[PDB]
Amino acid sequence: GDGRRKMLSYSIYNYLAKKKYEDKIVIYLIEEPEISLHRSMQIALSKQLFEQSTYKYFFLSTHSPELLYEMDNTRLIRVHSTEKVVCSSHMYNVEEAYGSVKKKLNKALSSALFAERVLLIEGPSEKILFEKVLDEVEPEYELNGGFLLEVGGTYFNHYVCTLNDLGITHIIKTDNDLKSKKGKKGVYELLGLNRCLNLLGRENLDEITIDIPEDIKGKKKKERLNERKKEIFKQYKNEVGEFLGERIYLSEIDLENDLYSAIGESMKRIFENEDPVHYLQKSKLFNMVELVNNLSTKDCFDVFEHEKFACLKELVGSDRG
Amino acid sequence: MKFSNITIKNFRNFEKVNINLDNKNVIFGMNDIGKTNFLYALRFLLDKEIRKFGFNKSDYHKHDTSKKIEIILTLDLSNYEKDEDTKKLISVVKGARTSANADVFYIALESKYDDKELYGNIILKWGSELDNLIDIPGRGNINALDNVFKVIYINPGDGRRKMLSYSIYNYLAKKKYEDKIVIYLIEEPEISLHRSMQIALSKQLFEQSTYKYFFLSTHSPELLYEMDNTRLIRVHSTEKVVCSSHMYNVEEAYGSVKKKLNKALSSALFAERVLLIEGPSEKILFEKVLDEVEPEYELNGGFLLEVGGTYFNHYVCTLNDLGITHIIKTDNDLKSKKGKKGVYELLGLNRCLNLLGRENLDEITIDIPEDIKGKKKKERLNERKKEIFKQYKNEVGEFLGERIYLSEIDLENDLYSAIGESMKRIFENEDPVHYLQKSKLFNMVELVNNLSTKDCFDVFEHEKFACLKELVGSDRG
Amino acid sequence: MIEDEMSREQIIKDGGNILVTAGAGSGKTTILVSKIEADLKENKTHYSIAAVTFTNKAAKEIEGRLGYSSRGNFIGTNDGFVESEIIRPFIKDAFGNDYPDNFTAEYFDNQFASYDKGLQVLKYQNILGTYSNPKKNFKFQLALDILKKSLVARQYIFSKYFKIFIDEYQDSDKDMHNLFMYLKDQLKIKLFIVGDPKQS
Ligand SMILES: Nc1ncnc2c1ncn2[C@@H]1O[C@H](COP(=O)(O)OP(=O)(O)OP(=O)(O)O)[C@@H](O)[C@H]1O
Ligand SMILES: [Mg+2]
Ligand SMILES: [Mg+2]
Repeated sequence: GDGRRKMLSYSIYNYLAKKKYEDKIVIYLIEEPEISLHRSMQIALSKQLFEQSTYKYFFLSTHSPELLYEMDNTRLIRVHSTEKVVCSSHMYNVEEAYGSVKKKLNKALSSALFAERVLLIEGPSEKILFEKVLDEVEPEYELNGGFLLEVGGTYFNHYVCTLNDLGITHIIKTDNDLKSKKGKKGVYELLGLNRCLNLLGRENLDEITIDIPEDIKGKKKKERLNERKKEIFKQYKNEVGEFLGERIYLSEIDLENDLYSAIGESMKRIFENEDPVHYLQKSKLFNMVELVNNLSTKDCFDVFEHEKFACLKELVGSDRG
Repeated sequence: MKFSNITIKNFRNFEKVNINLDNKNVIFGMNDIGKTNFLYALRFLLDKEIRKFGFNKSDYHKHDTSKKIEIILTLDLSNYEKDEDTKKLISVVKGARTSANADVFYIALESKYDDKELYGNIILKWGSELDNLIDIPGRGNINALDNVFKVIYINPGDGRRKMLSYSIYNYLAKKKYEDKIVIYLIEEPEISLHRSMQIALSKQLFEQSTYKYFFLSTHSPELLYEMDNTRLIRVHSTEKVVCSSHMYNVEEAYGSVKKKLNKALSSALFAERVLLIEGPSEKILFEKVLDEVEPEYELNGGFLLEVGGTYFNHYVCTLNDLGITHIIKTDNDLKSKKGKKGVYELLGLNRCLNLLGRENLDEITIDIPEDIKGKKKKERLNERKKEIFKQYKNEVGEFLGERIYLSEIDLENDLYSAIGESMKRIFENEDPVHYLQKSKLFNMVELVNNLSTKDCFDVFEHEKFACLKELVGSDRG
Repeated sequence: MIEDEMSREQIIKDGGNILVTAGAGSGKTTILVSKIEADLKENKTHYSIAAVTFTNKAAKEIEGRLGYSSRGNFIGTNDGFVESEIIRPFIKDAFGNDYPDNFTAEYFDNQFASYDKGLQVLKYQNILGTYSNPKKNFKFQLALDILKKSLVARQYIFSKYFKIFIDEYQDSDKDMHNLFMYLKDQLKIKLFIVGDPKQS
């Protein structure tokens, strides 16, 4: 048959390299090892290729994202598809702080290494909304080398340094958050602004505090936190402009307030409430599916040619000039 | 008009295998299991260049050469009007059709070994009944089956030459074979192909009308990103060769989320045991626990599938018709209705009851004082979820018998039931559950940064996390 | 250029029913084989044509003028076309398995002139006779009866046969005209009829 003959031939070559060539320096040159191979055998070959010490020196050409699931301490070379043949090199390492989330990062980055323009989103609600909008506007976005990459609970530097060293265009759409500290009441740290300032090459900002009355909670406490986020986004305006020059797109409050700025009369029509923003934020997965089941054409274009959604126009690549 | 069935008896690794078919068939499976021996059964039936050499000793089941090789194909033929291919079949056959059985057709292949000339002669037949199959008439090297079907077999600088050769094969099928029924047999088209070209081949193969009939064998999940109106065939890796079939369709209710479902399910079709979870927080926690306990789980055929904002029926029907083990871990939720205050619906219990084969329950109504909000409202809702989980106990037991695992309140309360001393140690609060539930994507990373060995085992051998022991597959018996 | 090429564009590129008011003979065979080779040139699908004559000498002369065709085009007499295309593949599907498949036309002994005694001597003696009236056709009436009876015969001659080219219509019976009208009106087959100016 196939496959097991190829995996037999790998063990024949590794047995001949272990036995006959103890006195020599062995370099493997592997040309496309995913051919006629199951993906579980690709993950097994990836674990043997990056974890074991029997492949000390190799050069690997591949087309498969599932065979880069175990990558660490390697050198990634990308050949660019431009008019001049440019090779870009990156020394890929995974840090000791990221060792508990290593497999998630390697699967997500290993699918994204074979792209040209990568949009970095937070969770699956952005994936549902942007897949509906990019299905209705430009449905061949992934044929042309676009990618959607959900990066949750991380500080963006690993993905941006790996894609920036390889010549792959990274776009980040995010929002500024006020995370409450553990063991402390009333003191909120600026999460999204420190993530974007850490991407720009700055230090982390100081922990701000805001005081509320104790009976004031519920929807009113979220409105006080929203106007506090609006005052932070107003006062740090020249940092937001140089985030915007470096393809970092910070929202004022959330994604939902930008969507209410774009398609908010349709959101009042669908949800039939006076607060369509709060109703989607009560349950984010089920109400985004309920919203994208009821949008159509000329709502997705209202999302796409809005000024708060220029990350999608960067991802497609259509320019006026 | 339409393929319906193929029955393969006493061939190379098929003893008696019956497969329901359609147009646009996609077959998948493991290595050395018989994917390309399925396509050689179609080459020996319908292509003359394979059929002219006969059968060897090695084409018989377990080198026996005393049984008869029999390959029978069933055609549907129910639409005589408006389809030109039914007229293309009916104008050649002329004498074995019956008006009482005018909406079925059979093309059969028989072979008995000689064991003097050392040769297996192939005799082809058609008919409209399974008894009285007359021989296909022919003169010389040409019979009348070759006047109907034309079989194009595709098997692969590089890359751009193969996509040129696809256009050469489609140009020759558009120009020279207008009067014939064309069947494509494609054997692994992901070889030396970039993944954008695989998505482009998937879109051309499933959306355009230039591939009316094909049989596709593949190993690549990116070439099933656009699958719709197809027949999925899985060859099982057991001690007996079993082929399962599913008629894959995407509903009109799921048409706005079709690409997300197709990417998530197309990665999950190449597995053996699939766990269905809700979001990425379960993915982060289960990837940390399965990294610490059984780190070769995806080598052995396990898969973590995040499904969100759906009703579980599409994935369970596709994985259950293909013979793939599906495990669902979920939690019961009280979703608030739009335009109505105080009336909730029982969302996780309705999802499990819709999976089991029942109807949705009635909308419950719980009322609260208006000043009582914040953390006390969530405690009243958790006590209402506990009363729902206590009163529907015999439904929860038969969810548990069908590998559905419904939580009492949430994942986080089960995690506090397992490792909650360590959750008190890490978060240093009196409420470790609520601090985890404030920012879910950042405190789960903060939690799994600080766990180690014997906390992941306390997650793993707990009785509220038997879905992980189902996903790995380790049994005491 | 001008009216000669315009008249050739009219008389070559037709697609409908053809009825030419021309005499018997006088070069009709050359324009018939020119129409047959123009219809074989102009067709690109899987359909096939039929040619019906009376004598075997004109049939082998037409087979000499065409040569070889691999499209399944039938050229022959009317009794051979009815016997090999209508009667023999569909008698077992129309009237059951009691009637024989193979049969020979021997009309030198039986002179029976009724339909009921004809059907009981195909049932019992398994041979066919001829009528005492010479303006009769038992085989064409049997072909019309089993084309009215069978569904798959109508499906086969709707799927295969496209046009029928008829020669020597001046000496014909009304049953052949009834069967050709039954092929014309329902199953959509064009007709090419040559004839006579007056009497002859
Ligand atoms: N005559 C025979 N008798 C018994 N077993 C046979 C015979 N011919 C083939 N086989 C078996 O059938 C299998 C042939 O593998 P095959 O190439 O069909 O698999 P596959 O699923 O297409 O593989 P891959 O995924 O690696 O491309 C082997 O297990 C072989 O032992
Ligand atoms: Mg194979
Ligand atoms: Mg190459």
